[PDB]
Amino acid sequence: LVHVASVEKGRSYEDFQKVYNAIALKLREDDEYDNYIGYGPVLVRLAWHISGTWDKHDNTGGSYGGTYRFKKEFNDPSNAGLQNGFKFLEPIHKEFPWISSGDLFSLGGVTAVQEMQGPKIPWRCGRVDTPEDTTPDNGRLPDADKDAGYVRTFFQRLNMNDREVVALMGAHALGKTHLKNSGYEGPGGAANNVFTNEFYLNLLNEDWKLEKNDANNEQWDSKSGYMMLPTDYSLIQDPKYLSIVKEYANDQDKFFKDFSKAFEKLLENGITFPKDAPSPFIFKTLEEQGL
Ligand code: HEM
Ligand SMILES: [K+]
Repeated sequence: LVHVASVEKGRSYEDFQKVYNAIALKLREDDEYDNYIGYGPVLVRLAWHISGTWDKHDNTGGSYGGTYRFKKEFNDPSNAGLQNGFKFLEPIHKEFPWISSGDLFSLGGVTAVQEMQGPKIPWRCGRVDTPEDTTPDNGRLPDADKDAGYVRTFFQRLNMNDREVVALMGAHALGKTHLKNSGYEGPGGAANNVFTNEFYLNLLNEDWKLEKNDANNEQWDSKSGYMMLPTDYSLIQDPKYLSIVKEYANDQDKFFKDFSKAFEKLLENGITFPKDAPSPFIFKTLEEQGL
């Protein structure tokens, strides 16, 4: 399988900035979602989920094909709750029907991150919608009740090393877990719709208590009222992951640069960008544009 990036015919930077702006304005407007958290977090998750089905071994899955739009994928148990981000984006796609699905799902995550004060994430267009049959089977997304070895191993399938895994996990500072969705409940910090290194700080500074939740699943609960999944907790159990946690707890910039590189890589996995392809775009946030 080779998936070559193909620019939406005759669209340029300016065209994409517009899609961005549309997402951004809508994020601003629909702020009541999930008790005032907003749709930022769910979009980040959407982008990650359409991208994590990737398999470095045969090149199946990944964001290119926009397969999330098909039933098999959309109904994946691991994607429970993502339907809210889809619906959010739907009117957007209607406004700009020439964008591919993969491009839109991915752009929304980038947009989400940046509007939430995160770092700038360079983004590339060119994903192409593929047929129903290119839809990966369910089961390629990770489980939350495991440990550091699982995480290490899981992530390797995506070509991500230790440093990338830890940077990527910091997105867990955002949003929260929802019982009806994954059998987990609670946020992991206080700033859950602003992008920061909070995840790392919480992991190192709170006093976590293992407990079983209403769904009969274990989770690490803190006095402050926050939670961490076993997989999140595992970053402090592994000696190699811990030193990285500590690095990010200490320097938000390092965290931002690393996250940026990794998120882009995650969203570009499985895609071949030809030689003449435009460079990656760096979108202006609403604020940078005075909108
Ligand atoms: C071991 C790896 C991962 C596991 C097991 C995992 C599992 C989960 C779980 C169980 C939830 C809660 C879903 C719900 O009930 O609504 C979730 C939430 C979240 N996931 Fe992950 N995740 C991991 C990797 C990542 C990464 C790499 C990203 C992005 C870079 C991320 C982004 C998030 C976000 C932003 C939310 C909050 C969603 C919301 O507030 O609706 N996770 N994760
Ligand atoms: K969270």
